[PDB]
Amino acid sequence: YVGSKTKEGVVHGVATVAEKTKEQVTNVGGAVVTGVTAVAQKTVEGAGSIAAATGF
Amino acid sequence: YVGSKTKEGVVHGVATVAEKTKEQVTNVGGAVVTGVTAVAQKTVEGAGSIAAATGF
Amino acid sequence: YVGSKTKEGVVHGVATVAEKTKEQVTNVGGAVVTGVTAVAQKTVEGAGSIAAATGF
Amino acid sequence: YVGSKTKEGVVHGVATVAEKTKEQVTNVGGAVVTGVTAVAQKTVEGAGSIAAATGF
Amino acid sequence: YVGSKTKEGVVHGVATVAEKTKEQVTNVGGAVVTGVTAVAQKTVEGAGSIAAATGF
Amino acid sequence: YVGSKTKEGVVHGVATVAEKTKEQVTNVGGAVVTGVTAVAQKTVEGAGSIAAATGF
Amino acid sequence: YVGSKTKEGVVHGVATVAEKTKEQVTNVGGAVVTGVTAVAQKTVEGAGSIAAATGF
Amino acid sequence: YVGSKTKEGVVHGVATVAEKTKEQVTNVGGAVVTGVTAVAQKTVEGAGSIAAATGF
Amino acid sequence: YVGSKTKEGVVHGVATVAEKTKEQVTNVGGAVVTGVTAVAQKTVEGAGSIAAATGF
Amino acid sequence: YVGSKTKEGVVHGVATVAEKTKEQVTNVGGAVVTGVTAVAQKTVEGAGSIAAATGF
Repeated sequence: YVGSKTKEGVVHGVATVAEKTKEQVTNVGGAVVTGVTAVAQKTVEGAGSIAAATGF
Repeated sequence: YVGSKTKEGVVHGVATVAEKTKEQVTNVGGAVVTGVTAVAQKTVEGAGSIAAATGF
Repeated sequence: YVGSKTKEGVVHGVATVAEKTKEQVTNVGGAVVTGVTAVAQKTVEGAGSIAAATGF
Repeated sequence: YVGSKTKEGVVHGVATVAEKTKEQVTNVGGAVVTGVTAVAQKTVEGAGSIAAATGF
Repeated sequence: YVGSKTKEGVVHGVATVAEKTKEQVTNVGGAVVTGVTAVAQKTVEGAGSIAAATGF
Repeated sequence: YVGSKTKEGVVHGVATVAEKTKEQVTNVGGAVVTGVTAVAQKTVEGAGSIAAATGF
Repeated sequence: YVGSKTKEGVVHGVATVAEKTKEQVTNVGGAVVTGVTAVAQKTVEGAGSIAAATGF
Repeated sequence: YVGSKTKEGVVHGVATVAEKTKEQVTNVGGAVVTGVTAVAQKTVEGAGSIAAATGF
Repeated sequence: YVGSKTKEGVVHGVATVAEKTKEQVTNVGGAVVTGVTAVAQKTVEGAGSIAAATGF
Repeated sequence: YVGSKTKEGVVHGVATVAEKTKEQVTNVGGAVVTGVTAVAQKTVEGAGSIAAATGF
């Protein structure tokens, strides 16, 4: 048995309610990331980024 | 048994309710990412990005 | 047994309700990504991107 | 047994309701991606992109 | 047994209801992708893109 | 204007997916009702029943 | 204006996904009601029953 | 203006996902009601019952 | 203006995910009600019951 | 203005996730009510009961 029955990068059983009035975004020459939910990633090699923002 | 029965990059059982009035976005010369939900990725090699924004 | 019975990059059992009035987007010289839901990817080699925006 | 019975890049059991009044998009010299749902991809080699937007 | 009984790039059991009044798109010199649903792809070699928009 | 422009007993915009393996029913001396979907009724006078089961 | 523009007994915008393996029912001398979905009724006079079961 | 523009007994914007393995029911001399979803009723006069079970 | 623009007995914007293995019911000489969701009723006169069970 | 713009017996914006293994019910000569969710009722006259169980 090697690397077996493992759970990795798993999201389960999440319930979300959002109520908003007049949500707004306004970006000039910029990076904006908003609202990421319930995201799971596994990367055997290399670099993994969730919700990452870089300007210029 | 090698690498067997593993669960990796899995999202399950997520319930979402969103109520909004007048949601708006406005981008000039910019990268905007919004609303990602329930996304799962696995990458054996290389780099995996979820909801990542770069300007210019 | 090698690499068998594994679940990878899988999304299941997601229920979403969205109510909006006057949703708007307005982009000049820009990349906008919005509303991604329930997306799963696996990449044996190379780089996999979900909901990723680059300007210029 | 090698690489057998595996589930990879699979999306199942997703129910979505969307109600909108006056949804709008307006793009000049720009890339906009909106509304991706229930999309699954596997790539043995090379790079796979879901909902990815590049300007210019 | 090699590469047998595997499920890859599969989407199943998705139910969608959309109600909209006055949906609009307006693009000048731009790429817009909207409304992709229930799409599955597998690529043994090369790069596979779902819902990807590039301007100019 | 009396009783005008009213909407009553109306069902609209419903999408259903059902997947089953080996569904079964077995009734002796009994009433069974199963699977009613998308049914609308209006009755000006008298009693209206949807999916109602009585034994003996 | 009397009783005008009213909405009564209306169901709209419902999306349902059901996955089952080996669903079963077994009734002796009994009333069973199962699976009612998306049903709307209005009754000006008298009694209206949805999904109601009586034995003997 | 009397009784106008009212909304009564209305269900809207509901999304449901159910996953089950081996669901079962077994009734002897009994009333069972199960699974009612998204049901709306209005009754000007008399008594209205949703999902109501009586034995004998 | 009398009784106008009122909202009564209305359910909206509800998202539900259920995962079960081996759900079971077993009733002898009894009334069982299970799983009611998203049900709305209005009754001008008389008595209205949702999910109500009486034995014998 | 009398009885106008009132909201009464209204349920909105509820998101629920349930995960269960081996849920069971077993009733002899009894009334059981289980799982009521998101139910709204208004009754101008008479008595309204939600999720109410009486034996014998």
